[PDB]
Amino acid sequence: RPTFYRQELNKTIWEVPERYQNLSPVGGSVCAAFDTKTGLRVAVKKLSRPFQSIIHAKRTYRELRLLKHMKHENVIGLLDVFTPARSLEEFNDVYLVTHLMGADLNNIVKCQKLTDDHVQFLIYQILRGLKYIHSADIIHRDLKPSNLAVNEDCELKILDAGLATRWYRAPEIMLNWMHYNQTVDIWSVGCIMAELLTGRTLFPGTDHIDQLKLILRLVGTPGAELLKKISSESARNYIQSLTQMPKMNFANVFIGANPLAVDLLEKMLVLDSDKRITAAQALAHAYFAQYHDPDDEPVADPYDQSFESRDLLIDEWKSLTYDEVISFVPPP
Ligand SMILES: CCCCCCCCO[C@@H]1O[C@H](CO)[C@@H](O)[C@H](O)[C@H]1O
Repeated sequence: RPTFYRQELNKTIWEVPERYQNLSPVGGSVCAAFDTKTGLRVAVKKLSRPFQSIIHAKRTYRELRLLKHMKHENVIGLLDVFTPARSLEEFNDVYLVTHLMGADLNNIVKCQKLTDDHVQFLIYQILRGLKYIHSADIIHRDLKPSNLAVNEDCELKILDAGLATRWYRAPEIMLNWMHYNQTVDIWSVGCIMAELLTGRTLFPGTDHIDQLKLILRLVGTPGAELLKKISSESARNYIQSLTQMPKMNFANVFIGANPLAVDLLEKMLVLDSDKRITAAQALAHAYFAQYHDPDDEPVADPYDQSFESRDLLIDEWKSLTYDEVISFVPPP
């Protein structure tokens, strides 16, 4: 068991192994550090109240299980996980170590006007990461530029897959909607991609209803085919009672965009989820021909998420988390 040291950063106590030096607050809470073992910068996240409620204990476990599963180039994976605690009984704090990428896609759009080649490369990588996440039957659920780390070479990693602004949220989630599927992530990609092209937020809503109104201005009120699938009576007139609008021609909205980019946007930004392109299909779209390699777009091992159905006591979630900490095997 390594030697730990204690330090206080912004009135928070960090107790970490010595291998991690130069702790520096970036935002539980996150510290940048220097990993003397690999000679790289890392982010060390101390979880805040890991075991305070059943709901919290379960989400701490969820977070760890997810991070331990992710083994893909475009998905952030777990570099280390540790606790000061010897024994389960002293177990109270959880720290997660990941690659510090240095910028997010949000910081990047506000400076660089992005070229078409950059948008191909950036969206390609998001989709390649999503093909992997979705093959483990995981939904990101909150894909957005702040969840996208990008380095000097515009190489990209997806943060927080499966863990959860409303600007990138699919309409079905904005309206609650009993049960939705992985296609909500593709709506998000459409929103990101549009903004990487124009430099502007696609649907910068003020609140919830304003968001929905902007979405309908672009894509139009639902067609008869979508309305047939809507089982709830009230949702059905809450609809036929928002302002009647036609679908805009995206060729006319994203002027001066590559026509293949406009075509793929048309296939992502569809109200009806059943008709949205999938991550795998998109990777095969003519827009990424420079980047697509069918032999290098891997799928995930299966992810056992049965725990999601269970209602356990804080102590049990806590012991399950402790088992995961102990069983952790670091990457090559
Ligand atoms: C503005 C009105 C919102 C319409 C959004 C409905 C599109 C979501 O699409 C719907 O999603 C469900 C899964 O979530 C599917 O079971 C339905 O078949 C599909 O039409």
